[PDB]
Amino acid sequence: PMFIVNTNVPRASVPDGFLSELTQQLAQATGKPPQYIAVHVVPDQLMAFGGSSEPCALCSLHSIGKIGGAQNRSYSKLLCGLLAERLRISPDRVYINYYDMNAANVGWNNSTFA
Amino acid sequence: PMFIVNTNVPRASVPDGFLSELTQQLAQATGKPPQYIAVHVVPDQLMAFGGSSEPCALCSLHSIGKIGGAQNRSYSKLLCGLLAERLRISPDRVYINYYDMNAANVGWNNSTFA
Amino acid sequence: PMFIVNTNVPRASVPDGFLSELTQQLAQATGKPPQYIAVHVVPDQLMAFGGSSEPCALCSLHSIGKIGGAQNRSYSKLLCGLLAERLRISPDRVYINYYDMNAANVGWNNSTFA
Ligand SMILES: *C(=S)NCCc1ccc(O)cc1
Ligand SMILES: *C(=S)NCCc1ccc(O)cc1
Ligand SMILES: *C(=S)NCCc1ccc(O)cc1
Ligand SMILES: [Cl-]
Ligand SMILES: [Cl-]
Repeated sequence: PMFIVNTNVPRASVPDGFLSELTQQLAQATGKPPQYIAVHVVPDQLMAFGGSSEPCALCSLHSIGKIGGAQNRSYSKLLCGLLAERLRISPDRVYINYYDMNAANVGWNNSTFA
Repeated sequence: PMFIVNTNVPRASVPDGFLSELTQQLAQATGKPPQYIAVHVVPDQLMAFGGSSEPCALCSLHSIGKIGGAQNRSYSKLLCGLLAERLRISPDRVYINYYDMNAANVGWNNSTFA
Repeated sequence: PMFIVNTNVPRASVPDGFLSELTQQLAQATGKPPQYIAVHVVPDQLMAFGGSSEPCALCSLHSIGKIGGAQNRSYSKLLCGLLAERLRISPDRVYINYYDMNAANVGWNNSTFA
């Protein structure tokens, strides 16, 4: 998978080790090798959630497979947990968009995964 | 819905109250409660539209339902109108990508909307 | 099409002509006039790829048509080639997500392409 977080929380509030923690937690949650996992954190963003500029986050998880009703609930618990714990963002001010990608629609190293 | 706009217009050109207006107008357009609407504005971007660096924007609207032929035309008129009037971006230099999300693929508050 | 690249490469390492080069090369690759094509480059990002913070890129290509198994394999070579030469990114540290958009879900100039 690849995971992206966009947040209005300032850069300094992102803990050293946060990217590594996301990488390892996603490897465990998906059973994928950490070697292929990509993570991306974007702080200091100009955002509102419900018209409020309190801490919030907009996220996405793209994966080839391993996306579904029950799996997505488990990811959401895991990822909101991390965002609460590490960035002090309330879970009800987080959206996570899940994308089940066709392998032919993911390019890597001069080809696709198909 | 969640609405993201990326633009090369500088931050100083984003008027006070713009995120509030987007929230309010998207609530009216979709009939959804403003309390659930998220908005994200990213100025000062390195962008080109048709090989020109004149003011432009690339946007996305994700919604669970409320996405379709006529609805999307109505959203485009609204949102291009706002980008023109408030950010001084010509409508012919705006793209907006619309996404109809399955509730099972949207995480929020430690769970998903499924 | 529209092309977005997010990268941890610093802004000063992004050549001034990169957006125009991408525009022109994509126009040739897709058979579309360059005036239609939009490009967005986001440097200085906090990213990890396989647990490493060496230069990397996460990209997307959206297009109305011109997306499919063979076409995507070809785009991947084109884009890995440009990112490798101009941004000095190893091609095995690039992901490109491909999206085939419905014309009714792409807004432009107060309307949609449908
Ligand atoms: C997890 S193993 N990610 C690496 C493969 C991948 C899957 C989905 C997308 O969009 C990019 C890369
Ligand atoms: C508008 S009411 N948004 C809240 C629900 C939602 C819909 C779609 C996505 O991607 C996130 C959240
Ligand atoms: C290439 S000709 N792009 C212009 C039309 C377009 C296609 C797809 C998306 O997402 C935006 C614009
Ligand atoms: Cl699976
Ligand atoms: Cl086609």
